[PDB]
Amino acid sequence: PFAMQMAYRFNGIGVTQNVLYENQKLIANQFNSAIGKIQDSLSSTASALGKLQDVVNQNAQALNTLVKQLSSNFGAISSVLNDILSRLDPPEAEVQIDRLITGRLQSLQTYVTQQLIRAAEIRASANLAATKMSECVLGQSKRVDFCGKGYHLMSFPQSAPHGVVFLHVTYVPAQEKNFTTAPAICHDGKAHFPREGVFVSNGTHWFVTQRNFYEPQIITTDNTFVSGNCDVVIGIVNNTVYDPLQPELDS
Amino acid sequence: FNGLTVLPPLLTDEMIAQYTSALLAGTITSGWTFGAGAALQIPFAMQMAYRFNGIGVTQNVLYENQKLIANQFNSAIGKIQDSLSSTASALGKLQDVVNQNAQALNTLVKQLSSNFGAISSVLNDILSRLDPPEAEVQIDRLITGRLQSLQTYVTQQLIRAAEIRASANLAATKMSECVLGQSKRVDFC
Amino acid sequence: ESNKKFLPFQQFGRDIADTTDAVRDPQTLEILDITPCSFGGVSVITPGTNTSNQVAVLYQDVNCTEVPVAIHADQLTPTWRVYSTGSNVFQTRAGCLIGAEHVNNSYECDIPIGAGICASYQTSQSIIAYTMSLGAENSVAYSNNSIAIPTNFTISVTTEILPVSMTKTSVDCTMYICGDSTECSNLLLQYGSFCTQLNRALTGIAVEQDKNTQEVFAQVKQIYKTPPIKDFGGFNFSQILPDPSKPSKRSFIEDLLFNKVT
Amino acid sequence: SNLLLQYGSFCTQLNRALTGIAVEQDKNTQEVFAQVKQIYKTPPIKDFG
Ligand SMILES: *[C@@H]1O[C@H](CO)[C@@H](O[C@@H]2O[C@H](CO)[C@@H](O)[C@H](O)[C@H]2NC(C)=O)[C@H](O)[C@H]1NC(C)=O
Ligand SMILES: *[C@@H]1O[C@H](CO)[C@@H](O[C@@H]2O[C@H](CO)[C@@H](O)[C@H](O)[C@H]2NC(C)=O)[C@H](O)[C@H]1NC(C)=O
Ligand SMILES: *[C@@H]1O[C@H](CO)[C@@H](O[C@@H]2O[C@H](CO)[C@@H](O)[C@H](O)[C@H]2NC(C)=O)[C@H](O)[C@H]1NC(C)=O
Ligand SMILES: *[C@@H]1O[C@H](CO)[C@@H](O[C@@H]2O[C@H](CO)[C@@H](O)[C@H](O)[C@H]2NC(C)=O)[C@H](O)[C@H]1NC(C)=O
Ligand SMILES: *[C@@H]1O[C@H](CO)[C@@H](O)[C@H](O)[C@H]1NC(C)=O
Ligand SMILES: *[C@@H]1O[C@H](CO)[C@@H](O)[C@H](O)[C@H]1NC(C)=O
Ligand SMILES: *[C@@H]1O[C@H](CO)[C@@H](O)[C@H](O)[C@H]1NC(C)=O
Ligand SMILES: *[C@@H]1O[C@H](CO)[C@@H](O)[C@H](O)[C@H]1NC(C)=O
Ligand SMILES: *[C@@H]1O[C@H](CO)[C@@H](O)[C@H](O)[C@H]1NC(C)=O
Repeated sequence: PFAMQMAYRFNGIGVTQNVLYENQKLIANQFNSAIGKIQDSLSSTASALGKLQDVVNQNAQALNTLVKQLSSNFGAISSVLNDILSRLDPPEAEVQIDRLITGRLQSLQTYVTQQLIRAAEIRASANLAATKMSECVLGQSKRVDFCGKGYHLMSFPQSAPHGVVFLHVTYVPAQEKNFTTAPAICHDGKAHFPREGVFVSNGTHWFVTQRNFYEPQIITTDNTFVSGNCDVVIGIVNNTVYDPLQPELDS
Repeated sequence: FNGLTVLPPLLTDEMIAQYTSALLAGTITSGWTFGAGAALQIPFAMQMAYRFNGIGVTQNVLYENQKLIANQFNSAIGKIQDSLSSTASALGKLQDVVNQNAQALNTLVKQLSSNFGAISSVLNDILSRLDPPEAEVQIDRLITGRLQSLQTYVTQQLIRAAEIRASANLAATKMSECVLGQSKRVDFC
Repeated sequence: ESNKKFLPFQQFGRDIADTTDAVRDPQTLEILDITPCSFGGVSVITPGTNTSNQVAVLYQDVNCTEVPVAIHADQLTPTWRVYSTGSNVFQTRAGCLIGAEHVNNSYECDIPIGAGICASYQTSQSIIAYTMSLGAENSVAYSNNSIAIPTNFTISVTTEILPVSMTKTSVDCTMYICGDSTECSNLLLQYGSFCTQLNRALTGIAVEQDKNTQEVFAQVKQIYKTPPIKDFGGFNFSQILPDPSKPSKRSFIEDLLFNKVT
Repeated sequence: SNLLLQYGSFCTQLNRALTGIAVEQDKNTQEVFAQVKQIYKTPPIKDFG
């Protein structure tokens, strides 16, 4: 199910999946609105496709130059072959014709060399596009800013004239808040560290929250792991770490 | 001064240094989270615990050794200082680039001192010694040769620039996945 | 006047390019350094003409002490008819910029000029040049016990565009050079394989472009199809999934893309 | 120069190629460095653990 896929890919960026399920409608709406925004961004901004357009122009431009090079004398009496063929005998027309060949050959070699270099550049771009389709569509990539800006969620390919367009769906955290943090907590001399997440405080109590989405949970021995003791960590703060077993083993 | 100009780069070295200062300050105060959204401040110790956890070492390792990692980091930076300030060849890869370009330009300029079969390598000399019907041939040989030299120069520049573009794309990739975040790709960073 | 100490027998000091760089004057045996008359490139800064016709001019790597004394007496190969110098002539490391008003304010680059100077068409509309801003300043409220944690998110769908292939051209070398001329073709035959290796190179390019598209797209073994019902948890995909109604099964966004590049 | 004019656009496409190279180098530095939207600054105090 696609919902569970999205929970997968939320878990893949450090956000516990419950975040997805409890907000499913909200992510759904943001995704739909984002697609609409892509619609309009294309349908209005002409330059959005510059990178493809440029390619076309370059090739077209080169061809034009090539063709125009047939209108140059290169030192010959005329740029038209049949003109010389119809005006001079072979012993003299040979020299003019030779100048035309030398020039046209030089122009053609220049054209081919520019094409070779441009094709190498395009091959570099296509290898990068294949890499992005492999690690970016067919899977979820942890490489920062390689697929999209923000944490990657998924990516959808689309065709385009002589190129490809990826719609990179990425997760970007939005509304942050300051809290007082602390690397560890002294409960009974021990120093409990976060199992996953950080310790935060809203000014009065201490919570352990996951990395990337403020969801505070009461601090529990299931949230933290003990290591060492108080006197070695720099910045450790006193607090109490609730342990689940005691209320059962008291009632 | 044969029409061989060197345009200035768009971003002055000052602006580039400002950029690297920005990336540094973000990496220090905020971590990788300024490469995704807006920079989120976080104590640097806890950042280091983050990035220890990111390589399979439980973070308690960092906190209980914090002084020791701090000293090793400072000593390592000092070692980088000295390694640069003594070894001249450390920057070869940049230096080479410069030389190559400079060298090419020199070759280009030197190519103006060749006859290519003409009576002389100086244009004004021929202009001042022969009438147009005969000076035309000498001048034509000079143009053919100088054009061939210039095309050669431009083609080598195109290839070298493609190589540099490959290197800059790799540098951008490293800044993205290597500064702005922590990379699991072995020996890539 | 120069200080190149010619020894009494030398007459023409020489430059790397074998152009004479100093000369001992034949009448008064004195040395003269010969510096080529100040020259440079002239670049034209224009907002797109479909917006405005007023432009600025950059004289590249030329102190514009020389530019006025050259134009006001008409020492130019440009040889303008309608040219005007203001009091807004401005000096940058890239050269002297004429017709753009120096502005203390700094915005993002619009038209690069170099050395951190960027020009733009901005307001009375006019051409202005400034020192481009690098981005908004922002000090991070860093403290040794303060952490900023997000409380919300945003699913942002960026778009990113990559070339994959390019038009598979092919040049018929012998017809290009020697169009329908047996004589010219016979002359060409003396150059040997100069004309077949070009065809081979271009053929290599073309087959490589087919390889490019193959690699980029044909990464799936089987052709999948989405089920008839679009029950994807509320996410709307009709915008990117192919539409049945259009002759080539191309989705809406694919259609816009194919309508732009042409 | 008049003799050169007979070679057609051999001399303008060189200028175009070199201009392409130069603008590409500006693009290179842009891509490598300008990857941050805002200019951050480290705080006055260097209390980084
Ligand atoms: C910090 O958060 C805690 C828990 O969310 C708050 O403690 C609760 O505060 C409400 C009123 O805001 C009381 O009704 C509850 O009894 C409190 N719970 C406990 C266990 O004491 C605390 O008020 C918050 N402090 C600040 C400054 O926001
Ligand atoms: C956390 O609590 C412990 C004890 O519960 C505090 O340890 C005390 O520290 C002072 C200062 O050195 C000593 O005079 C006391 O004898 C210590 N008490 C014990 C039982 O050893 C510790 O200071 C508290 N942490 C903070 C940050 O206040
Ligand atoms: C998380 O952010 C979303 C939007 O980014 C918030 O959803 C909006 O809530 C306001 C109410 O103030 C509504 O007017 C908007 O229509 C909502 N937008 C959407 C797309 O549904 C949401 O309230 C935020 N959640 C929290 C806990 O702050
Ligand atoms: C998914 O989104 C499309 C639009 O991209 C929806 O199609 C629209 O449907 C409404 C009626 O609900 C019509 O008024 C619009 O004209 C339709 N737009 C287009 C372009 O056809 C579609 O109904 C949505 N489906 C779901 C399940 O959300
Ligand atoms: C955190 O506190 C600093 C203190 O000046 C403040 O500038 C900043 O805006 C605060 N962060 C948030 C998200 O309010
Ligand atoms: C943070 O710095 C303050 C000084 O401003 C100091 O009193 C405090 O002990 C420090 N705490 C940590 C955890 O670094
Ligand atoms: C360009 O000018 C034309 C008027 O000839 C106008 O129709 C068009 O909207 C303009 N384009 C832009 C992008 O402003
Ligand atoms: C231009 O010439 C003036 C003196 O006429 C000098 O002060 C100034 O430094 C020169 N500009 C440059 C870039 O050398
Ligand atoms: C910029 O401001 C300074 C004052 O700080 C002033 O002297 C200078 O003339 C201004 N520049 C322009 C182009 O007006």
